[PDB]
Amino acid sequence: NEVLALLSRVEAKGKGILQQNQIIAEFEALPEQTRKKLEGGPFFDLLKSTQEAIVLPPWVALAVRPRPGVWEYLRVNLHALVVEELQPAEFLHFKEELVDGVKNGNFTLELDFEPFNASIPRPTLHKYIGNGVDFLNRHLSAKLFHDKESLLPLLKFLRLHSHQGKNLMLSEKIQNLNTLQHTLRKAEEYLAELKSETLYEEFEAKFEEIGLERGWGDNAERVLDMIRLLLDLLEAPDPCTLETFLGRVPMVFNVVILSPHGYFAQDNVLGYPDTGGQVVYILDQVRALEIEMLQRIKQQGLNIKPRILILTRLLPDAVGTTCGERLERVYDSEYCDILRVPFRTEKGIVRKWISRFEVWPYLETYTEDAAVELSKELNGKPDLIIGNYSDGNLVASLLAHKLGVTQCTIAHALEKTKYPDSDIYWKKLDDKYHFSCQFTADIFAMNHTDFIITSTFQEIAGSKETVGQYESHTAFTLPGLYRVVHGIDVFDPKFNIVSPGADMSIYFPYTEEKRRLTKFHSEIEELLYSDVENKEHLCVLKDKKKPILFTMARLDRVKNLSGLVEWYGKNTRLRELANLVVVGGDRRKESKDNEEKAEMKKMYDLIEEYKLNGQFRWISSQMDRVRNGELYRYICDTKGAFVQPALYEAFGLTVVEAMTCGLPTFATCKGGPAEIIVHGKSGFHIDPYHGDQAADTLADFFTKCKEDPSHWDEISKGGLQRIEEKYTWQIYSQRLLTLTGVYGFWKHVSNLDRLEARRYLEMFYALKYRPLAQAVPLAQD
Amino acid sequence: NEVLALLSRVEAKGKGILQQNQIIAEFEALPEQTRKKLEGGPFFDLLKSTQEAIVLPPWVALAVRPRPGVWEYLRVNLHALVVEELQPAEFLHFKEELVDGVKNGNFTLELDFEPFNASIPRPTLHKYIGNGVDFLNRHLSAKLFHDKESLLPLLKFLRLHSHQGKNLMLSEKIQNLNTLQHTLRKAEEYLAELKSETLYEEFEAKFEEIGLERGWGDNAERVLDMIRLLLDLLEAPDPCTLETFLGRVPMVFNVVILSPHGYFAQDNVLGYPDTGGQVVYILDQVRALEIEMLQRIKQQGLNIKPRILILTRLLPDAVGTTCGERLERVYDSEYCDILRVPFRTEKGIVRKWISRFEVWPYLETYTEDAAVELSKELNGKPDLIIGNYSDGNLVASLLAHKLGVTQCTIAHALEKTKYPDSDIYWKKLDDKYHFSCQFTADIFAMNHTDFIITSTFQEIAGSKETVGQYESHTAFTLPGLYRVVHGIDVFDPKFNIVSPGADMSIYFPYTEEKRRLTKFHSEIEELLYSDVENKEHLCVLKDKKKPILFTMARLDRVKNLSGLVEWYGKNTRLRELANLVVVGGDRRKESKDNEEKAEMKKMYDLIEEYKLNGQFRWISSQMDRVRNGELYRYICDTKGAFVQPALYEAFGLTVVEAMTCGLPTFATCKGGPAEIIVHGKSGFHIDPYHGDQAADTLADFFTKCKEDPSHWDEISKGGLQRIEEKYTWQIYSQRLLTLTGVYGFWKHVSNLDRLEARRYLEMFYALKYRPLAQAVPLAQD
Amino acid sequence: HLSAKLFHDKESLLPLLKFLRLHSHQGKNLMLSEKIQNLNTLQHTLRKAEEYLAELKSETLYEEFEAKFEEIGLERGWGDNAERVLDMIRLLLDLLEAPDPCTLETFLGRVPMVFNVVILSPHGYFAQDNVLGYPDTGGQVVYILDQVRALEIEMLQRIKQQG
Ligand SMILES: O=c1ccn([C@@H]2O[C@H](COP(=O)(O)OP(=O)(O)O)[C@@H](O)[C@H]2O)c(=O)[nH]1
Ligand SMILES: O=c1ccn([C@@H]2O[C@H](COP(=O)(O)OP(=O)(O)O)[C@@H](O)[C@H]2O)c(=O)[nH]1
Ligand SMILES: O=c1ccn([C@@H]2O[C@H](COP(=O)(O)OP(=O)(O)O)[C@@H](O)[C@H]2O)c(=O)[nH]1
Ligand SMILES: OC[C@H]1OC=C(O)[C@@H](O)[C@@H]1O
Ligand SMILES: OC[C@H]1OC=C(O)[C@@H](O)[C@@H]1O
Ligand SMILES: [K+]
Ligand SMILES: [K+]
Ligand SMILES: [K+]
Repeated sequence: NEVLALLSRVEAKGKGILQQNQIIAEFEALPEQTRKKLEGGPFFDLLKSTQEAIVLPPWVALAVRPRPGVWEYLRVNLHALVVEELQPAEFLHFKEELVDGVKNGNFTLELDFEPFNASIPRPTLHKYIGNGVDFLNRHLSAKLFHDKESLLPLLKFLRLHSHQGKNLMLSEKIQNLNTLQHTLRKAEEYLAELKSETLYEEFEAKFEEIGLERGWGDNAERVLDMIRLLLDLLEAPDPCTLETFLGRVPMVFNVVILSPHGYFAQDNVLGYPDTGGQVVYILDQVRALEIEMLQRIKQQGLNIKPRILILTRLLPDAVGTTCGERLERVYDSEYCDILRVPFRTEKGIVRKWISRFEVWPYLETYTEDAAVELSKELNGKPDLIIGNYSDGNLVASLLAHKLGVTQCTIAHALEKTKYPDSDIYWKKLDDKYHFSCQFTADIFAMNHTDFIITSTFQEIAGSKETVGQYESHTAFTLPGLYRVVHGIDVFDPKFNIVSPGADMSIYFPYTEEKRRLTKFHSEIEELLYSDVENKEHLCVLKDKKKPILFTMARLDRVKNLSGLVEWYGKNTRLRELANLVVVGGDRRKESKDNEEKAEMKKMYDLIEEYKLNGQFRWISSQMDRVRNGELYRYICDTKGAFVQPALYEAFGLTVVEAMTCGLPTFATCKGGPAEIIVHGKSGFHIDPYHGDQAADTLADFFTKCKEDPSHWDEISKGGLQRIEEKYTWQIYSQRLLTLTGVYGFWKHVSNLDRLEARRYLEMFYALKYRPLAQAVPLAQD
Repeated sequence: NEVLALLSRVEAKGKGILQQNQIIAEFEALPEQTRKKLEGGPFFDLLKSTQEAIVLPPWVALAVRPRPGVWEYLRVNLHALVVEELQPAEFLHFKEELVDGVKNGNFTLELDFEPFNASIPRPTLHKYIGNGVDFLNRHLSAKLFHDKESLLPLLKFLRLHSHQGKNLMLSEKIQNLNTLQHTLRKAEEYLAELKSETLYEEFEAKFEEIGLERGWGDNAERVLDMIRLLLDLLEAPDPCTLETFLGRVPMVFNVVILSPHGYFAQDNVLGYPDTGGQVVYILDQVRALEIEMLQRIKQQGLNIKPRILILTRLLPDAVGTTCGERLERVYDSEYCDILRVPFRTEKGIVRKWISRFEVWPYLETYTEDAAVELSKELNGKPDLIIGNYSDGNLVASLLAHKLGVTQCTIAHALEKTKYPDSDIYWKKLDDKYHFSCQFTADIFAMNHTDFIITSTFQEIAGSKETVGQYESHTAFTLPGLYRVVHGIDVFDPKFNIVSPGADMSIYFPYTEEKRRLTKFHSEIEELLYSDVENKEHLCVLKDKKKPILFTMARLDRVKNLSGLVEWYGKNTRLRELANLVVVGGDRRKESKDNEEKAEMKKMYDLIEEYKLNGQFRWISSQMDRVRNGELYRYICDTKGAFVQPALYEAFGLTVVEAMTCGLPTFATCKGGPAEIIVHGKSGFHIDPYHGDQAADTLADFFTKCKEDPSHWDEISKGGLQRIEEKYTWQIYSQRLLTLTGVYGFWKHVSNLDRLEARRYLEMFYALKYRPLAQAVPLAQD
Repeated sequence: HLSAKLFHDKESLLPLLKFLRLHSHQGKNLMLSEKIQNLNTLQHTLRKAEEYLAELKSETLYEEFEAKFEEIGLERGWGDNAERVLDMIRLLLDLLEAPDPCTLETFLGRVPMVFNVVILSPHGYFAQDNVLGYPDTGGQVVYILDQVRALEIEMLQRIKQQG
């Protein structure tokens, strides 16, 4: 039936040459179509699952996403009955024509990682997405089952394994699978007799003779399960055994964590440009991690002192902060230190703060210096290196290569999703955002790392209707630069979802009075309710008795706080039900940041346009997490809500913070918060793209709550439970240390195939990144 | 020898910080040493296998070459007993350090092709160097043996195989090994009944029913052997069967040869800058190749008209030549044409000749234009593409990539060997030679091609004492640009030695009188013996009865004609015995080539310095091979000899020409002629680095010949038999076409592993070659 | 099939090494000595041997180089003279590198192996005269008599040629 499909198509052309999201997609076409739709049926789905249509005049190219991870591309005539199948490169061809006027030059670069990944097969099942360590365990387990050449790497691994001059596991005496099999069995028999609680020092003497070094356990009971696991791996390997053994072998002692950009510190930084949850995340991470490391070290019978170093930039001139000092102890830990190294050039060190978009030229030299410094602090090399965001992941990759260390990366966000069509439009965006440098770093670190941690499933594969953050890096193009035909694969065994949490000492339910910090209420009240207008707070709240609609964030475009302010301003119904309180930007000082500056001006104007004085209180960055905990609980007291109107949010720690304090939450459905909140149960989703519907949705909530206050309680409890179930730090660290064990081993087994990819990546860095980065204009002191 | 060994190192530090070459790095050290040698002990063996030694402060680094293609690097302490093994990358550090003062940036490019080549096992045997098709034959032979997933590709090959819309071998009626097996047997039974001479047309009707298309053979007999061959590969594959069948399948019809630089023509060219044996080789090659292709096509029962196209630059302003016409029939062929295409920029075409060292920025646009043109000429696409030298290989690679055609490359020379230390010292050489472009292209094509042809073993692996031309490319560095850790491997199965020849109608023994061309004797005598001095010839021969010491060649630095002149000028013994005649340079015109100009100035000076008038005749470029043949023969008449005093010579076609006419030849021991000539038997070696001995050797030969004239005749016969045995064109074409058969099929089997290497090279071209080439300044018309 | 199984499989070559390693007759060792425990050493030894031999005149008798070979792990049975010892060592190198059916057959054919042969023909009246035509006594007896004569000649020929 061609009279119909041509209906939609002729409507497609009516739009003119440009990109169209499924946002528009059928919006303009199928629903916006005349009642003649009468479709359902075939070709409705094909269009329903269409992620984007690139429309140029004769043709429209369609990218179709049947399942997460599965993609087919199609060209169909604007006027015709014809439908042809595009190869990914060919569809990327369409995009390039839409922008440059021409497809990229014949011999212009195609990035393809697919042929480099043929080492392990790949899962086709939705269940292994973000689950890759499970798949890997099952592959290793099989590859290991009665293969002498397969088991050897394990023996060599345990044989060479050591820390700070001291030998661990097997000694040099065990040279072959037989001797090992024999020693284990002999050792098993000896211990099987002894009392469970016998300390390793008793049988230490005996073990050393037969070739066993320390780290099997603190006492005989533990050592026995350990030695039995290994006998089991040499006999009949299965995944649970494998994972347990590898996760248990003490490995991680010295950890190195990379976060170069922003002002990274424990006080008076939160909410400055570039300074946000990534800092909050890491500080929570190290503490949870140190606790777990000590625990492990002890259990395996070791006295080793751990060290965790967070490498960031030293900022000499940032005053009111500790950013200018080389070494800083992380609060509430023995072994975690922030290590700070300066950016520098041939001219000497660079003093001023630099935006995260501008740091690229300094990253390589930073890697060199960082290597020297961490090497002065550590005893022995790093056992694990974790990259964070783009610059951190970049540096993390170089260091891991340099030092021969298991690497992990964490994106914390991927700009390509936050700035829609920033890939295809990169050129016009480059003087400002330098996304050519950044998308290069990302693609690079993504493939270079050993394993990857994400905060949610959606960060990888998205949902049924919409594409994930990484998934969107599978096929893209930067016209005039290069074309990524397969840049990453959602099914990659290196992806692991491990969810973060909020420090439970800082954020707890507002209902526990014993724990409420009331010593903060005077300050909070001045902050919320005072009549003073200054750099700390703008306008004033007329009625202190209303519920408060609250948000807190860095102030930039994507965070879209000026959007919220507008939605709020237009809607009389909502302004009547609730006061709007927004924490963002720091007005105490001169903003050096582009987006922030821009956003500040919009805020001012909105205040005048919608005459917001008396309903609205605009607060400066709140840098003390302890008082913030209380602030959230205070919002609860007023029976209000948290709202997060980001155009895109990669994860959203404040969403978790609010829910954890019992504050009912309305969060953007674009990005992580879609997975975090279960609509109508643990909170509500709103669409930043329809803000008036958002404001009405909030007005609705507050109206119901007024009629039936128990409505409020439902959501509050809903959120509280959701957090308890999904996001908390206890499991995280154990999960991470286990992945490091398994991926660490897999490194040596898979070492020979990754050799080509290693060289390919080295060249990409050298001949693509470096030149791009050197083109970025230097900061001038 | 804690005493003795320390002692050599002693002298070593003497020469200071510098390059240590075997001659220097031994001849000085050990022979300028004392009787303290007593060196028939072990340390001398590793000592004399040292190819070069990097002299620095207290360390000296040694590259050691026990056997051809086997290298180990190490560092010894200048004053110390300690010697520590070095990785290839580390050895190359030293060189980088000795020049720039620092190593290359830690993260700057390191090329390693090793991991990309693992597809096949590699021969460790000297015997397989240059023999790789024999090796690939045994790999495929084995991979093929009772493996179904293995045999399918061969069936897909034969089924898909067609030319110009005409099906060949198997039709679509054969979908699987079972039916193929069944059909062949059926065909066999039928054919064995018929008379041997039965033409394919008779049984064609039947063959088409059972799925057999044309190309098995012209008669019953031949069709029978081919069918039996294939049945064999389905049953018991062996290397000989495999090779023979693959060589027999009609494949090569359209052939494209790439030779952009020089003035490429059939007359009024040879001896111009850049115009040389490459032009000669190619013209002979195509003729030989056409005769074989026609042969094959006939034998396999086909009427196809073949085409061979030689692609070169169109030069509109080169007068006296055919170089400005687009299409030129090659003398003595029906199907071979020269196809010229212009260089151009956005500004339009570029008219003026450009030195082979400067062509780089034009090649990519050249490739595009050339694809358009050769597409107009060919009916169907190229079945084979052959690259020639650096530019030709660069373009051939782009083409084969673009058109999906089997690719061969032929180096014809590798400048890195011709210009010692031009890699390490490349930077100061670059404004003139652009070796950064060239070496990049060479490494690029070298790894990109399917198979490589060389003219001699030495060209690949050299000798026991000296390093091969390609081999010298295994590990090197260009400080400040990049470093090649493994760039090529002498044991690579793609290397094939296929030796060229001299056209036998042009060059033949001086003793066959019926054939001598006497009508040229008037001209020749004027050339050598006349008293006129002009741009055609300089100075004069006083005594017409002396033997002549003859050389002919392009005039450039490496050809070292000026060296010969000096050796001759100094040596009174030789001047007395013989007249020196040198053909090189075209003085008829004003030289546009740097080295030529430089070299002319020296020649003039040498004439006056050594007062060469009356013993010396300097002749301008002799451009007609027909008379040239007679020229050689005329030298023989005088009982003279040929001398090739090159500092390095990649092959030496003139050596073959000379030997083929019965002219006793003295050729440089550096490069190819070392293999061509067997000293004392088929000719003599001379060392351009000791020139005075060169002149004495010549002197000795002439002296002995004066005493015993049969000495001359002895060497003459040596040369002739030598040529007869090794270098002739008859075997060449068959060899080439069999290689295409075998490497063509290998393409389809090995396709998946070379996919990784394909991306690596693609990225290397894009990100390394293009930027370099775009930096070479353009010619200005 | 052997040519294939043999191509670049270490595990698959070991059998060949062991074969030539144990091979001996009447207490005298043949081919490889006990000195060679692995393929790398054999590779190296065969290499060294080839090099040494290539220099000596074709007609040089084994005893000359017997001393050296003994040193490096090479026992007798390679050939009578240098020329033949050379060809045989090359064949073996070839099998270690790129095994093919012709080379395998040729090398295994040439290894001195068969010395004592035992032939079974129990029934009939088996003899050289006054037998043929008797019950059960016929072409089989004729066959075996011709057979052994021919065999003996070839065996002597082979034994001599292998040194
Ligand atoms: O003015 C501010 C702005 C942000 N934050 C904290 O910074 C983190 C922001 O993390 P999130 O993931 O929500 O946003 P991000 O900045 O990382 O994109 C949360 O802990 C906030 O409570 C804060 O304490 N004061
Ligand atoms: O003035 C000259 C110089 C060279 N030749 C021919 O050019 C070829 C030179 O090839 P060769 O391999 O000897 O040196 P190349 O120029 O390739 O380095 C030979 O056929 C020579 O006879 C010639 O005919 N006239
Ligand atoms: O009276 C006889 C009968 C048989 N023969 C020989 O016995 C052999 C018979 O062998 P054959 O293969 O013909 O048949 P077989 O007896 O072995 O079944 C031949 O060499 C005959 O010459 C013979 O010499 N005299
Ligand atoms: O850590 C979570 C946040 O961090 C940093 C970002 O840019 C946000 O989009 C994320 O949600
Ligand atoms: O290959 C033919 C000639 O071409 C180019 C050269 O430099 C010579 O050495 C060769 O012999
Ligand atoms: K150990
Ligand atoms: K076919
Ligand atoms: K033996």
